[PDB]
Amino acid sequence: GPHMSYQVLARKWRPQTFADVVGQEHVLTALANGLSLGRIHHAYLFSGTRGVGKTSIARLLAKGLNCETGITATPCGVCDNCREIEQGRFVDLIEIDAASRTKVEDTRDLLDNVQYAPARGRFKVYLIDEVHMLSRHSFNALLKTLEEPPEHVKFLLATTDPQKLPVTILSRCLQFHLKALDVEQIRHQLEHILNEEHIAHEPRALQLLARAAEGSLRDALSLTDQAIASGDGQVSTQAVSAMLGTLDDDQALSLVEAMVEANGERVMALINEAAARGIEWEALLVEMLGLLHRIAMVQLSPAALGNDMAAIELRMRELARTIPPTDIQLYYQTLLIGRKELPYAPDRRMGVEMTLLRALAFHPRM
Amino acid sequence: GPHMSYQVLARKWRPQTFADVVGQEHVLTALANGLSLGRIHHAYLFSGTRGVGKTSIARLLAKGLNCETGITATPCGVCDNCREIEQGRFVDLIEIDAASRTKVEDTRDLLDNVQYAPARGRFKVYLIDEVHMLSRHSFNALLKTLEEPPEHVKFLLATTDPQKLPVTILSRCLQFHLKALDVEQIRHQLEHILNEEHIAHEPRALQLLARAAEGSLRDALSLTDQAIASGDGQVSTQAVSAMLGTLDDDQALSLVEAMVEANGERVMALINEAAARGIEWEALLVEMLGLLHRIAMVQLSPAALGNDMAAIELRMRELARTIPPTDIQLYYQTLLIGRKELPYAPDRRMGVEMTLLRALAFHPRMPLPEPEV
Amino acid sequence: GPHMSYQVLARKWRPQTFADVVGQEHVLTALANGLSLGRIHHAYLFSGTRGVGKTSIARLLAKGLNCETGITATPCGVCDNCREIEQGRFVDLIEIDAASRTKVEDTRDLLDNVQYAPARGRFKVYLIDEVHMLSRHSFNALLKTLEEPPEHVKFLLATTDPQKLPVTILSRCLQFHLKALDVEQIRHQLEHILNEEHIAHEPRALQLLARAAEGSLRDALSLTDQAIASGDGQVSTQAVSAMLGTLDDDQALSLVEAMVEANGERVMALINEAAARGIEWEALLVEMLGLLHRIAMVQLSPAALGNDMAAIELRMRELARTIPPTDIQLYYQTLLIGRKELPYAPDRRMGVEMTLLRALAFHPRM
Amino acid sequence: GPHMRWYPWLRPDFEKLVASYQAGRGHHALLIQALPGMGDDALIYALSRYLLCQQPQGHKSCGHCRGCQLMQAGTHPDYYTLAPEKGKNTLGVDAVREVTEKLNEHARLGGAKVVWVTDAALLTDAAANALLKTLEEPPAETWFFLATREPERLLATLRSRCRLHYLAPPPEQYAVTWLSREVTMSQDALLAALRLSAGSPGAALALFQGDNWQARETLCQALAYSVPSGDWYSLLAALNHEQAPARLHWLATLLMDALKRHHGAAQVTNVDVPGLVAELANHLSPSRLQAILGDVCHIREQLMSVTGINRELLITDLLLRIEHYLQPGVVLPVPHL
Amino acid sequence: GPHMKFTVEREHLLKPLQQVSGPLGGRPTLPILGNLLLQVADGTLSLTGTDLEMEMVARVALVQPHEPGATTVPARKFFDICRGLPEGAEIAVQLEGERMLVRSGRSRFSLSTLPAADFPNLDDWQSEVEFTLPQATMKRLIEATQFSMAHQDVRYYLNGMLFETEGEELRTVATDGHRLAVCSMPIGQSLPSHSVIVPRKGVIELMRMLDGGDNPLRVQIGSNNIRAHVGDFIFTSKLVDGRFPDYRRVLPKNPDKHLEAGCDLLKQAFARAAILSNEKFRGVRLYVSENQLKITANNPEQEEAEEILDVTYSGAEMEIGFNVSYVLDVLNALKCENVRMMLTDSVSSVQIEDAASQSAAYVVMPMRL
DNA sequence: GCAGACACTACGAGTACATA
DNA sequence: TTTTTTTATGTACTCGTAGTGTCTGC
Ligand SMILES: Nc1ncnc2c1ncn2[C@@H]1O[C@H](COP(=O)(O)OP(=O)(O)O)[C@@H](O)[C@H]1O
Ligand SMILES: Nc1ncnc2c1ncn2[C@@H]1O[C@H](COP(=O)(O)OP(=O)(O)O)[C@@H](O)[C@H]1O
Ligand SMILES: Nc1ncnc2c1ncn2[C@@H]1O[C@H](COP(=O)(O)OP(=O)(O)O)[C@@H](O)[C@H]1O
Ligand code: BEF
Ligand code: BEF
Ligand code: BEF
Ligand SMILES: [Mg+2]
Ligand SMILES: [Mg+2]
Ligand SMILES: [Zn+2]
Ligand SMILES: [Zn+2]
Ligand SMILES: [Zn+2]
Ligand SMILES: [Zn+2]
Repeated sequence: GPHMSYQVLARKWRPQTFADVVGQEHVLTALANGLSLGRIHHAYLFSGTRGVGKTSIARLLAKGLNCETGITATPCGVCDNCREIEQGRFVDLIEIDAASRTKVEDTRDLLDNVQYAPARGRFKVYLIDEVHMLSRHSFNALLKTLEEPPEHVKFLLATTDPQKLPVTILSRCLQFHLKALDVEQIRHQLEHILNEEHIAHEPRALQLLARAAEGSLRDALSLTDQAIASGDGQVSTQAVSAMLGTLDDDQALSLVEAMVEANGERVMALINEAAARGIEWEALLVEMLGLLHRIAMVQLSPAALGNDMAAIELRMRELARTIPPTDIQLYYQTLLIGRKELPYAPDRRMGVEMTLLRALAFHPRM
Repeated sequence: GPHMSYQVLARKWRPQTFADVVGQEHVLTALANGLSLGRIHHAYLFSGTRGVGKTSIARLLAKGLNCETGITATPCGVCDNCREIEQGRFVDLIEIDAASRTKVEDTRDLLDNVQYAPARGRFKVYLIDEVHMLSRHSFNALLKTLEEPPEHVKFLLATTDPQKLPVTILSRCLQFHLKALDVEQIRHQLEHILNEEHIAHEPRALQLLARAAEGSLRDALSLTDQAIASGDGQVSTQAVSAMLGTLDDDQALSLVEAMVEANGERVMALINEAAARGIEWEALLVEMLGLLHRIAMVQLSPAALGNDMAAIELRMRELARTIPPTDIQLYYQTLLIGRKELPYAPDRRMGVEMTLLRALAFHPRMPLPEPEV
Repeated sequence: GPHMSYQVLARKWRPQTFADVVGQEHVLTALANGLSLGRIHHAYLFSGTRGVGKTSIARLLAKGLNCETGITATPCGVCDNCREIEQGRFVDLIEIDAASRTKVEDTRDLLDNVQYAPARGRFKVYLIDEVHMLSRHSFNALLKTLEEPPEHVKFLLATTDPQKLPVTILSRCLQFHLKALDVEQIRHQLEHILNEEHIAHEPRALQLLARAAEGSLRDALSLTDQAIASGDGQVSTQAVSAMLGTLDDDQALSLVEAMVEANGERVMALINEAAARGIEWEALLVEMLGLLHRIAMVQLSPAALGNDMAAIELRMRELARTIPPTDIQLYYQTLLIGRKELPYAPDRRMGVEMTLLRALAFHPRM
Repeated sequence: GPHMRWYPWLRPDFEKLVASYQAGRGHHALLIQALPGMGDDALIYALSRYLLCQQPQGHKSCGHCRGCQLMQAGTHPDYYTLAPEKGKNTLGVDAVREVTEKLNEHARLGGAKVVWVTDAALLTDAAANALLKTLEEPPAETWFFLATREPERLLATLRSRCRLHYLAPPPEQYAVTWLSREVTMSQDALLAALRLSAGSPGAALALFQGDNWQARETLCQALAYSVPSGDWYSLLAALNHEQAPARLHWLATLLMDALKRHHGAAQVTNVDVPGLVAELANHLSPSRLQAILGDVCHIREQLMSVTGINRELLITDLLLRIEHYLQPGVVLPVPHL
Repeated sequence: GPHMKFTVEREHLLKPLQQVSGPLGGRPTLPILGNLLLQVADGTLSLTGTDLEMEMVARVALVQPHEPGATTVPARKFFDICRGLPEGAEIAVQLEGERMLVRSGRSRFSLSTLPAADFPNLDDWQSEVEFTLPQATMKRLIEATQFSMAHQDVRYYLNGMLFETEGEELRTVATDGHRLAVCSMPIGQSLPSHSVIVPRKGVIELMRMLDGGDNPLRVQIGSNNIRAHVGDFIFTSKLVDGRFPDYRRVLPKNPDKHLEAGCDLLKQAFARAAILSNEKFRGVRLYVSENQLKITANNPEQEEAEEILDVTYSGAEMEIGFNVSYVLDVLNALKCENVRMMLTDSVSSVQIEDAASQSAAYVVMPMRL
């Protein structure tokens, strides 16, 4: 049994070689140059937003550090050490789920055993995951070890929130900022993996997944698995559109034109109709934000408009022809605040109603 | 140079002589004069921000007090005690990681063995690092020992936030606050280190590293190591600028100039250029806010620009000569609100663009005209 | 060790007769009258501010009680036991650091040593330092011993925090509370030691040392030793001022002084000095808000100033009397808004500086 | 007592979800975005019944194997539940840590393992972080189930590692038909309850079953008394209870409908009570109505979020501030960016 | 029908009942958890106690004609109701509704019960491997490597023993990343190759269960749990899901430097040197020269200890520093006459084994200061 | 032995304090 | 003349109990 439970894409498609890593070119180049030149450090801190790949990058660094080929920038992936660390049975590599072993007793017990020799590999790599969840005493216990560790031990911290670490911990480590993946990178990676697994898909669906993933490969991959489960083995545009939440109709522009006209009757009728269609309120607010942004953008510079969708942008030119920029700016700010406070509402529909009523109250007479 | 296995820039270049410290003059002079005059207090606490030299200065004092020759402020590099303490595992110095010995059951064991005579040297130097981590009972145990210690025991207390110490502990010992380093000192130290290691460097990259170090030398030196890694073993302006994830002003100065001139087309063009470079959009707002804050600095007082911004100084002054303070207040507030609202924007580029649009549209001197009526 | 100057002023200048303790007349006279007139209690508990003389006065009581020339306030200092108490150790004076012996397994042995007759002196004297750290069971044992104390033993407990002691221990102990030394007494003493130590000095430096002492004479002596260190065996005004400026931590109060004074350069210099020390900026804003709230409360009523802010009482009183309430409310509003906007700033330093610049724009100088 | 009360609107989804597990390609972590009391617990329970069954058939458990018997009895070595401790509305990190440490050992019955959290929105930050990695890469044959009011309310890191299933509430006509079958009361009140429960039939049914309907009627009467006179303080007698957030939400919905009536919206959340909403619309100006609505919802959010807050002080201050807002010539709050 | 006729004698069950009780109901985790199951089968009464992790069953022989079935009762109540009866007692247990009535002469007591369907229990399962182990063999196997278990370490797979069966050999491997112990013994039975990771608690409970060479032990290992039958007692503990590391790649491959010495002399010397060793860093530095072993140690107080041993050494002069506790433990476990040590490099691990028998092996990983 | 005695070490509980 | 306190997690400390190593006259 080759770990059947790995059928989940997020567990099967994690890279095993530096070349397999998508994006993050700066940190990859820095790691490769450090390994090749011999400029090896003892405390790496990969910090970035969630689902970007710092755990996988750290595991690849550990693979490169503990390979029998030597201190190589590209792990072989077939040596005994590489196979063992893939299996997770490698003694010399210690993965600490710091969000669970956050107590200081465990940290002190671990640090009292740093002097001993590694079993097989050259280095005794410490993969401390979710460092920010350690207790303050646990942080302060790490200072002396991180400053001057023995030559056979290396700490590979990996946090999703670097600012919560004490400055004394950030000071001893090489901070690698894992840049959030762009839309194109996510789309290309999703296409590559789906074509590898022979799964039906449409480029538009992949574009929607990449845009709605909010700059994360793990989010995009989880959404892809959700779409696969929903659509019976195919990533179809209609299924992923109904799943993620899309506005194929022009009800967003109608809502904007009703609100900017201070037509509460039309605004509430459109809200009722959209709710009757099971609209996703957050995606709706995002669409209004985009429409208002394009309206202001074309108000500043003529043309340079929603030429992509000519139909609505004509009426958008009318809107930009009438509405003063200050009203557009305040409408956008109020919609954004409503999106921010949408979770803090008894109901999403009620939150959208709050946002639109606040927008109406600015110019209720006109 | 030798650079045996390149044993980290931070660890390799630790100070070894009182003339090698990068300029904590207010504590260096006091320690040298106390050692010269024989006024060797039995307890003193080093405090200050991260990576300034508290532990290094403590090791230097142990060097000076354990030297085979007379007690001097200039320890020799040939002395057996000095060599041992440089390599560690010294007989007299007792490295005590207080964070690993917070429990009073260990401080009592420490106190039980204080009276035994040192094997070598003169003063059994107790170097307690991260003193603020000790438990309350540990501090109270340390109290009477610090008040009247044995004549051959010196206490070397170091921490980062002395205010967490009990006040009587602060009373029993001297206090040395190590100020954060200035930018020029950091730059000179980085130049020295890179020259001694024979690595190509440029003035702008080193100035950027010093600015990003935020006054702590260990941060500067780790950042220099990471920049060496980022380049092909060479420190350059492009490499450091890419690594720090920021733009070298200028571009942001053009951004703010197009903002204050109500040149929305130029604002959009520069945003497109930044997108082509692919810089962090929050970095754009942060740098623009920083430049507006520096212009406010210049507005308050003319002597508010350092050499770091000298490359644009003549330009920057002209900004403070034309923008009324209330207009810069409005600009800073609008950009700050935009940064507040950026994470909830439909897209980060969308949020930055809308922030710039709001900043230029609310411009009092050149507002965006109402379209028709 | 080498050369007599190694003796720390906090140790060498330990008072040896009741005429040497300074500023504690309300306890010295009571002890002298009790010893002379025969009035005596089972136990005497000392308390007060750090470095005021509790342990020194307790040692003086131990000297006085155990001199063969009669129980008297003033010991001769010539005979065997008077010197043995100070130089070397005296058998019948039992000095116990309660912090080192908190567990009941040591106080049990101590009270097993109370039934034995004293060797040299008439009164078996116990001096227990830091009695507020004994364990609860140790406190029970000590109370059991104090319930029926033999006539040949008298206890002496010295502590800094009297509130932690059991009420049943306070009930049987005649507590002597020592007030913090006045600035004039500290200055006169420092001048006395400096003149008698052949150390040059200047009166303004002595006044600065006394003010910075915070009332504890040990703090004054330590700062004196550091001032001698900072320089060449000379207490110069410039060296003392520089050292205090290096060690000063009242950035917030001097900063609000400069802000209300509308001195922008002073505010910027103070921000620079706070940055040099690595002062937490959010903590600085919180402390400033607290100071503004307290000064407003002072304006409402002079009773708002308690003993907690005796060090900065005069400055806050004078800055309350000279400043109208409206400026206080405007500054509080500006600083609160600035703290609200501080996290969303390019960095904490520029954010707090920008808040201060916003505050300075109100009612500026020519 | 309350148990696996299966609901018809779960039928299309359940048959789907089990399919994702029938092929063996299902995600180990399934976060259910379902409104409270709508049926997420029953669906998760049935899914776990299918998963832990040694000899299952089709889309239901056999009910004969020892796993089914142990599951029915409420004790099972391979069925862990993470629920708030009795008397405390939070899920400590200690329970999550104990469960995660137990997951290391094999399943006792030789089958799979199930870890079901009753409500992921009640996770403490420490507990959710302790569950992060366990969610990411669980051992062989390990299944996680999470339920939430709002997925975005969860931690931004935990929600990333989970396939998210959304349970769509039934259309309003279907829901009103179902509740009319379940409860024999007026159509207006039933529709008002469904709209109050955000369209979730289960929450409206629970509202009618409990005393919450009587409390809502009393609050409506108190509002009717207080609107013309401004005696909003009396509302405290109806507002202060262990279920204060629900009554604050009812007041917020009433203000919603008053603003709608001023704007003339065709449909309203409170259709059963037209007199009170008309009185609120005519007596109170929309400008002050918006401020009162915002303050009421802010107080509701504060009361829900921070645990240990005192209901008496918050509700009393809200009522006093509302009364102050009623008086003319008083500045009104503005939403903060 | 409520038959449940239990007819047993008290003294023949008090020791089994105390055995199966063990960690009896004291945990309020589950009401059913704090209970013991009585079952009748094969002419014997099975007493089952389980806390969802460890299961213990006593098979006590019956006396009189019985009535098959099963029901669970409060464990503490049953333990206390038969521990005070004078000497022997004719325990007659009967079912009445949801009640057990226990009678013996003029002594009638009641215990409210629960049906056996609710009690979690393991039925028959296909064993992956089966062992017929002499008690001495397993006792030596566990004893010589029990000290090498990881005590609550981050690596969860190290929290126990690896029972690896290969051919007609059974091996136990225990390590924590600093020490390692391997003990292999023959069985004379063709057994399929398999690997088992039994947790710390399971092996400790198993170790304090077997005694007396008169009752051979029967071990049944499946894919999810391990069961041990000692006489009439049955123990069951779940397995660890992890994968134990390849120990044959942990032992040094080319131990060029050979040392042989007396076990007693080495043990005495190491204890003597450890007298003055560091309190929490009990590590000695050992120099090997031609037929000479110099062991040295010190403390922060600098109370150095030094001793010289006359050994049979083959190799070059060498320095290596290792902790004393692991080596004292290995030497104590190796109740032998000659200890053979294998050394490769001043940075490599040290092997320790019996010089007169190739049945055990130990690895000590040195200290790199 | 040996088991008691004694030594010693670990765990729990009850209490106190810190932090956000 | 009887009335008032928020949580969740962690870190020490001090004490009795509780279980076990070991070893000395028993
Ligand atoms: N740079 C990358 N290259 C390839 N896959 C990636 C990358 N980053 C993330 N992934 C995908 O995301 C999944 C989780 O990645 P992970 O490294 O755990 O992110 P994190 O930094 O948030 O812990 C991986 O299994 C892999 O499929
Ligand atoms: N004043 C200084 N002079 C020279 N190097 C310094 C100085 N301060 C810090 N460093 C560098 O930082 C490294 C560690 O400094 P350290 O003294 O540990 O800072 P900390 O005060 O945080 O413990 C040193 O090895 C040295 O290279
Ligand atoms: N009233 C005083 N008179 C003279 N010296 C004092 C006085 N108070 C404190 N000191 C100085 O401080 C040193 C320590 O004083 P001590 O009485 O131990 O303070 P504490 O109250 O904290 O125990 C003494 O040696 C003495 O030099
Ligand atoms: F989610 Be990752 F470990 F930052
Ligand atoms: F990093 Be230092 F010792 F504060
Ligand atoms: F400094 Be005192 F003896 F508390
Ligand atoms: Mg990770
Ligand atoms: Mg240090
Ligand atoms: Zn390899
Ligand atoms: Zn020297
Ligand atoms: Zn005398
Ligand atoms: Zn079944």
